[PDB]
Amino acid sequence: IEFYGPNRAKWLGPYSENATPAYLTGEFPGDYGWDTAGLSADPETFKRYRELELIHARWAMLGALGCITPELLAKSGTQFGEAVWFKAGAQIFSEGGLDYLGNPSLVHAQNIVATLAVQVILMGLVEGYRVNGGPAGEGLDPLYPGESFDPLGLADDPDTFAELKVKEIKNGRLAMFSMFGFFVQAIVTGKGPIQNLDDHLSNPTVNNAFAFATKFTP
Amino acid sequence: IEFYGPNRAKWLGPYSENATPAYLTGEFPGDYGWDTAGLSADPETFKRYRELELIHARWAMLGALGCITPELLAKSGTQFGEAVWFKAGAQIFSEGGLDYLGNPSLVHAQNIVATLAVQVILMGLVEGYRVNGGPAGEGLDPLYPGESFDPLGLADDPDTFAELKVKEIKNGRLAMFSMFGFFVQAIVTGKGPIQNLDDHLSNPTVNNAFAFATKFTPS
Amino acid sequence: IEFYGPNRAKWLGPYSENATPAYLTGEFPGDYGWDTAGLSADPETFKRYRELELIHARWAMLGALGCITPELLAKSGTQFGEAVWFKAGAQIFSEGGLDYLGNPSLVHAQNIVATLAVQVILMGLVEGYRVNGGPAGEGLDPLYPGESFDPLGLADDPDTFAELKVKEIKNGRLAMFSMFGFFVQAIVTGKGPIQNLDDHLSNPTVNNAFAFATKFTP
Amino acid sequence: DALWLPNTTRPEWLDGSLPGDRGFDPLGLSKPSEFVVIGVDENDQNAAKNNKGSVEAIVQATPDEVSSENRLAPYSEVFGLARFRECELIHGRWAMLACLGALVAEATTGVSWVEAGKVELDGASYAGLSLPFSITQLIWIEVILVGGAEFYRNSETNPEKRCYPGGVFDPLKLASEDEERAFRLKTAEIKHARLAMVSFFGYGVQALSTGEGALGSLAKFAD
Amino acid sequence: LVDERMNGDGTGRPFGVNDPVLGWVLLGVFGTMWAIWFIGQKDLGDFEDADDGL
Amino acid sequence: MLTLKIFVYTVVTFFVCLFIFGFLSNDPARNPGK
Ligand code: CHL
Ligand code: CHL
Ligand code: CHL
Ligand code: CLA
Ligand code: CLA
Ligand SMILES: CC1=C[C@H](O)CC(C)(C)[C@H]1/C=C/C(C)=C/C=C/C(C)=C/C=C/C=C(C)/C=C/C=C(C)/C=C/C1=C(C)C[C@H](O)CC1(C)C
Ligand SMILES: CC1=C[C@H](O)CC(C)(C)[C@H]1/C=C/C(C)=C/C=C/C(C)=C/C=C/C=C(C)/C=C/C=C(C)/C=C/C1=C(C)C[C@H](O)CC1(C)C
Repeated sequence: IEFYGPNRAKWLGPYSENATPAYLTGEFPGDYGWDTAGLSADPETFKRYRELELIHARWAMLGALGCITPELLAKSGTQFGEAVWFKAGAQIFSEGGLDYLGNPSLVHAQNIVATLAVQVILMGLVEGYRVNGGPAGEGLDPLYPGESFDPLGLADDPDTFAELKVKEIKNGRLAMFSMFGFFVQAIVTGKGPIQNLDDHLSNPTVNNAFAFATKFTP
Repeated sequence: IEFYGPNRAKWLGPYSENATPAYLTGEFPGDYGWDTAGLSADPETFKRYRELELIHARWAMLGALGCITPELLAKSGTQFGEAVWFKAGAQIFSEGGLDYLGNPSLVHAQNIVATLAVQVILMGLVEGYRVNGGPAGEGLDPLYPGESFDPLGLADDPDTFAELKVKEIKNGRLAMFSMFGFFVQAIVTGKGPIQNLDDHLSNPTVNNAFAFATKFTPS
Repeated sequence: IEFYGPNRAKWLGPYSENATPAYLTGEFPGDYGWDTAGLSADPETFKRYRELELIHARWAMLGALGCITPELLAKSGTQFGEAVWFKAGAQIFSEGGLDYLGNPSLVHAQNIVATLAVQVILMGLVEGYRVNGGPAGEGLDPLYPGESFDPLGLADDPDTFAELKVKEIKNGRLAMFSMFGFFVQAIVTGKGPIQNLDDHLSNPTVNNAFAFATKFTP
Repeated sequence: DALWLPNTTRPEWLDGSLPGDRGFDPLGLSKPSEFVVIGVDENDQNAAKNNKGSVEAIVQATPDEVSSENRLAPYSEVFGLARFRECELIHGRWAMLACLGALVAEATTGVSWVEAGKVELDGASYAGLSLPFSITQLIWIEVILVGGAEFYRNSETNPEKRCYPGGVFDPLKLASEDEERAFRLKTAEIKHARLAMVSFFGYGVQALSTGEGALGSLAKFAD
Repeated sequence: LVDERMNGDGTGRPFGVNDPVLGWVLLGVFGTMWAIWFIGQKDLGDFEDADDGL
Repeated sequence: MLTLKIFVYTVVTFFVCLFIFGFLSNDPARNPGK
């Protein structure tokens, strides 16, 4: 298998130390060898870092798609109040509460501390269930459970599921790096990201990033 | 209940998290399993993390009460000037030096770089003493020499001594988690924390935190 | 067992002198040893006081929840006339009868002596059944039957069943103390208890309890 | 012991193993009676002298109430306990939900189950909260969801579990794994079902008697 | 004006698209057909160098 | 007319996508072969 083994696609091509680090040689998806700081020399530390990285990845995908979708929909044909994920949170305070999708006949949400309380309760439930195992599946694998919340059932074969592991991790690392890009653009330009894309495609040589290079001057 | 051993009070209640870090198995005060990052697999590193946690806990204890108390006293029955600890470093530059308790009849220390020099010399000496011992009792435990530090001496009985360790560390954890809160309140609203508590008891349902949310909007 | 046994938690805990009145060492739920007057040194008298206390508890829970409910429903979405158990008895003589649930379309009851007679007959039958046990439930246990009026029947595991006995007794003592609080508040302030709690949340420092301290002067 | 006719002639095919069994057949609609099978006549008009059916031909096809797999008519006969128990339970559960829902809707909103459609096609006001839907989309969503539910409930092959399914999803509290406790719960459920079906029939007769609301009729009753 | 009409002649818009509602349908058909094809990829010939030519 | 125009684009793009993903779906091997 090309993706993991003694001959995987390492993180610098021919320049990846001519050797892996001695504490990881394949056997897990997404292994390229980039641990140059050496923070995961102990195997339980390394297992905790996988168990943290995969959850950050699976949150970063949804955090990316939820920060793309309203800038598409409101600029195309709908109304939101504000679609940019700066002011997506400030829609409760605005005029009559948060109209989901811009429709004062569905949710029409007010009472922000009540929404906070519902979030705290339900996320405590699911983040306890992910650790111990509760309803709709007994806790058997902390990262790859594979039970009745996976209805289509693609993880039956070992090899195709072993490839889909690497697909999930590659999309995860990309989603994390993109969300870091969203956050730094949000700090610097103060505009929406798809708005930044439409501003960059008009004049790529002068609206690049270097126009915003003297903002943080002492 | 049972403070350390097999039956310690692990968090999440019913959600008993039974993939616990198997190297934290009692024997030390405050074992609930915060190695989700797993940063303490090596025993010497874990020992240094206790040796740093307890010092941070005790310094946060000593720093918290001095940041609560003078605003209370200036509200109740004294007057100080800038009671809130923002310009606590600026009250020396206010006139010529700080008057403790609001009384211009004590030291009134000028020469702030000389006071810095005295503080640097004394703290360098005591932190050099704390590492490898010296006078005021030679150190055998780095976490608690305690011999010259106890004019009362309640450290006799081992079970009550372990329970005092547990109470000490829980109070220190609360002190650190409160000092982080005072730092965040200081950054956000720039007021006194007791003034913030007075504002919240005046208006709980509207002036909660979310009115102070659109302040750091970048544009 | 932390709850009852040789090492239960008594009415003074660490200060419990290692001594109750020595004629009782556990064996029943709710035992802390607080018979300071020694009112139950005889064992049959002690049994009668259990048989009386459990009935007062099981009525006290229902009385507490019935006193709590209608002010909450009147606050939420209804009107009841006077939704407070001061004048809930006087709601019969209102205009045309007692309209249950604030609705003059259902029961609309009059004829208080007839309602009293129905209450007397039905309570005589069910209290006699509670004494001896006839048909529709045979008399087998004085306090804890576990029969066809107990559909779930959690008396299978005996230790958890004793734990539920302890829970019922703790809720019973709480319900009795709360109902005595409701009675004393009803004597003093002449207002509903939720309205009193609203007054105290409006003004804790002046409307605490000592505002009504100069009331019963000679 | 507690029959509808207390110590009289009981029907032969009713014993008491079923929970709500009180020996109730004046009609005998659940009878085990057989079916005389008559073959096909000589419908071959190539030759002369065609004939007719066959009188007392077959051994009359001893009736069975075993549930098959065919999605159209699974039980293969209608007159039997292995259909009638399920029909009574499903009708009773729908009648319980409907009889509770009519009273709660009349108590909250003030509109009958009769006149609820006239006030809900113009505005989808669940207790006056103005849902965005319209009647066509309601019919689409209702048909597809209740159809998926019915096609998923017919798939079970156990004749016990086609009305008493058990397992994990529907018995959330697992209070029916006992013998006598579950028998008491079934014989309570069947009596509450028999009450609710008759009272929804009474709702229908009150609706026939020139309008009602199950409390609008009481507002008519008011004096 | 007198009447109502799209006025799409002579505009010069990509794919003749006027509404973004009209624009989404292109991707909404193309992606689902691509997804059905990419699922159907299971029962086809995938290979290293088993090429179909001279 | 827009209700018609969505439908026309839907049918046209359905048939064109069926065409393209037909010819990508292993065409020159569904012959009598050798
Ligand atoms: C160690 C604790 C300590 C901290 C956190 C501070 C910080 C402060 N000093 Mg102070 N000092 C401290 C001890 C000492 N100071 C001084 C001498 C002075 C002078 C002369 C002055 C100050 C002033 C200030 C204030 C700056 C206003 C500001 O920027 O708000 C922004 C900060 C916040 C809103 C909250 C803090 C956020 C963050 C958590 C800061 C903490 C950073 C690190 C965690 C601490 C570093 C750890 C180690 C290296 C010390 C602020 C209260 C000035 C002042 O009073 O003007 C208003 C001033 O003129 N200090 C001496 C004697 C040498 C100290 C002895 O240890
Ligand atoms: C030899 C001189 C020496 C001095 C001046 C200090 C002084 C200090 N140590 Mg330290 N230590 C010294 C040696 C050692 N220490 C330690 C281990 C520790 C620990 C773990 C800690 C300290 C802490 C402290 C601080 C507060 C403790 C205190 O006095 O109040 C408590 C004690 C009393 C109130 C007893 C009363 C003392 C009595 C009246 C006589 C005092 C005479 C002094 C000349 C007066 C100065 C003391 C006052 C003003 C603070 C202070 C900086 C604490 C700290 O950093 O705070 C966050 C802390 O946690 N030390 C060891 C290893 C066992 C030492 C061995 O040489
Ligand atoms: C370790 C210390 C400890 C202390 C101090 C107490 C305290 C008490 N517990 Mg207790 N408990 C303690 C440990 C524990 N308790 C409990 C669980 C319980 C329970 C279930 C109960 C108690 C009860 C009691 C009371 C028993 C004595 C009594 O009847 O008061 C009598 C003395 C007074 C009431 C003081 C009266 C004076 C007051 C100032 C009057 C106010 C002035 C008015 C203005 C006067 C009015 C004017 C006139 C003219 C009308 C007492 C208040 C009992 C209780 O609370 O009954 C009420 C009880 O049922 N405890 C547990 C867990 C198992 C403990 C574990 O450590
Ligand atoms: C939540 C962050 C996070 C964490 C914990 C991990 C964890 C891990 N990664 Mg990983 N990774 C991440 C994000 C993360 N990844 C992202 C965003 C990318 C895309 C750039 C990658 C790309 C990547 C490659 C290519 C490889 C790994 C590998 C590994 C494993 C060993 C390396 C190690 O000890 O990491 C420990 C990491 C941390 C403790 C995170 C520290 C986070 C703090 C905030 C510092 C980060 C500051 C940052 C560098 C500043 C710039 C940010 C910007 C570049 C986005 C370990 C399981 C190796 C492996 O075998 O894969 C399993 C490997 O070859 N990672
Ligand atoms: C209906 C009232 C009632 C009765 C009959 C009992 C009966 C009993 N309790 Mg009990 N209890 C009650 C209410 C009652 N409890 C309430 C409300 C509380 C919570 C405060 C408790 C808390 C309690 C504890 C903690 C313990 C008992 C125990 C006992 C048992 C032995 C003690 C005894 O001889 O009591 C006989 C009781 C009476 C003769 C009732 C006297 C009532 C007098 C006549 C009037 C009281 C008026 C009052 C003083 C006015 C102010 C009210 C104020 C106290 C709130 C006995 C079975 C012990 C036990 O083993 O539990 C089973 C024990 O340790 N009780
Ligand atoms: C490996 C290694 C190795 C060596 O040795 C060393 C070193 C270098 C250190 C390392 C590296 C590292 C790194 C790179 C890291 C990074 C990370 C990240 C960035 C993540 C993210 C991550 C990210 C993430 C999760 C994100 C998430 C997000 C989210 C949820 C979002 C949400 C949201 C939304 C939807 C929208 C709305 O309106 C709002 C909000 C709320 C906003
Ligand atoms: C143990 C001991 C020991 C030592 O040694 C001595 C001594 C101290 C003496 C003792 C003690 C005792 C005690 C504590 C007692 C208490 C009691 C009580 C309180 C009761 C109540 C009790 C109480 C109770 C039951 C109550 C009940 C209630 C009820 C039913 C109610 C009802 C109602 C309602 C619903 C409402 C409406 O509208 C009306 C009515 C009709 C009104």
